[PDB]
Amino acid sequence: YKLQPLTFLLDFSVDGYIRRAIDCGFNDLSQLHCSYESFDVESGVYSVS
Amino acid sequence: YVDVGPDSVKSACIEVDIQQTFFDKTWPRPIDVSKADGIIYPQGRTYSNI
Amino acid sequence: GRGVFQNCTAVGVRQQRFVYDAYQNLVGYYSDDGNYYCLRACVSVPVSVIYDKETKTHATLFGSVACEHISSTMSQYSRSTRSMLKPVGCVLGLVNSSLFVEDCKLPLGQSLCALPDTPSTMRLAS
Amino acid sequence: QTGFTTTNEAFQKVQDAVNNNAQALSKLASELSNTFGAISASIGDIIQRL
Amino acid sequence: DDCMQQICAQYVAGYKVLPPLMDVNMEAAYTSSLLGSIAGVG
Repeated sequence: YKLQPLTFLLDFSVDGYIRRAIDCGFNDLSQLHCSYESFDVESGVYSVS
Repeated sequence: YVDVGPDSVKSACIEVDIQQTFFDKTWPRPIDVSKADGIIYPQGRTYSNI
Repeated sequence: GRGVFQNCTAVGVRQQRFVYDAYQNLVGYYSDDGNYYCLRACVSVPVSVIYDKETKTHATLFGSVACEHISSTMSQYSRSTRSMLKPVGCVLGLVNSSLFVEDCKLPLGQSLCALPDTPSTMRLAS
Repeated sequence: QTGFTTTNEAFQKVQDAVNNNAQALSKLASELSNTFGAISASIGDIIQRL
Repeated sequence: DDCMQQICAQYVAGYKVLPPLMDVNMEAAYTSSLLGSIAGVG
């Protein structure tokens, strides 16, 4: 798989290992996660680019 | 330059058969960042449960 | 940088020796030898002044600092000021002036803190 | 007496006020330190760029 | 001390949170007196 410069939302566990991630540019939903920097966003109607 | 070893003493290369159609299969294994597939850890640092 | 180390659990990855948190600031690490030292930053001691213009009698308050932790004419702190200002006073924070004056003696007061009113003419904490 | 955490608009107003002053203080004041300008962090360029 | 035993107020930014000017007991005294006067004042 190719690599390229992206922004991700990384979840570090207590032992410092990454077990969850999100890439902001895929699924308006994931843009919405990268904003708010959370894996849980409250329900609502959100404007998206 | 390094002592790799001696060059090949053989005078011919083994015969090679290309059959591309035998190697054309479909076993999709896409990247799934929901479980951190293919993540390069940040280089100089670590983090706690943030 | 500066900071205070401490024997401490072991979070992180341990192959990179530095563990940060959400920012640059470095919090915890794996020292050569094998221990987890979760470090803090060097702390300051806040200070305030109670004036009473009339009698020109002032007092010093160290907000939320225990009596034991600091001492008068303290020389363990670098502090910028040229000189200082002319005790069990930590009712709310350590204060360097006469205290525990007659309880019912603050119908109205300067109000150094939540409870004490500092009526001078000293004689604080009422 | 039972429901305060459960839907109660007034209880949320209290939490909003607490969050407002907490976010102002901690977030703004503590986070504009760290990385305002163009060099390093809060080092002041002592050891490097002396 | 609680910053010793591990709060950014003391640790880095000079910021200090001032005390409320009234301890919880005095505020409670005020509201308790009001509750006592409810029935009669109206």
